[PDB]
Amino acid sequence: SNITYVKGNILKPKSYARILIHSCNCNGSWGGGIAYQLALRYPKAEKDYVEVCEKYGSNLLGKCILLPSYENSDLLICCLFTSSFGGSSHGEKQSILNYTKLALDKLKTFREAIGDYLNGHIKYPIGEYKLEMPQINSGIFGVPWKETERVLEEFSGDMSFTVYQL
Ligand SMILES: Nc1ncnc2c1ncn2[C@@H]1O[C@H](COP(=O)(O)OP(=O)(O)OC[C@H]2O[C@@H](O)[C@H](O)[C@@H]2O)[C@@H](O)[C@H]1O
Repeated sequence: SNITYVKGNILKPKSYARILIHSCNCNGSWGGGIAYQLALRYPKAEKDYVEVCEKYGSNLLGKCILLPSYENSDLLICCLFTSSFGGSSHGEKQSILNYTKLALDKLKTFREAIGDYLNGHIKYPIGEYKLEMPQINSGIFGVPWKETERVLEEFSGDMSFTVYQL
């Protein structure tokens, strides 16, 4: 009910403000998949992500951080920390699903009021940003999308998501 599916590339530019949500490891590696593409296009955001990983490490599991893209004042990046390591070393799919839930709940709480890096680089009220994501967890982390979907649909009534399908 709160999910809208779009087929297309989430990184094609849009004219409206949005938060790009994606699933992250705590090892400072935007190393593959969508994270690699964000690293190529938003290197200052990658720097912030790496600094947060250096400061907190796997203590970040279940949290999210909102980062400026810096290249586009219409785009913020929301990192959901759902696994200690990336690539083949990722956590158990049950763990990733539960940290996704916990991280999205912190984002929900923030919008209703994570934002330390936004100070000075957020253009609009946080509620004005659309929440968009690829099919997170379903690639390098291997979690069947339908399981993450149930996590997304639990936030029905508080948050609406646009999910890009390639
Ligand atoms: N521009 C893109 N646009 C839309 N969808 C995309 C795009 N790039 C990838 N996708 C799709 O997004 C889904 C998830 O992408 P992954 O990168 O594999 O993310 P995830 O499964 O959640 O694993 C996260 C892990 O990999 C890295 O992204 C990250 O560093 C983390 O360690 C896959 O179906 C993938 O094909």
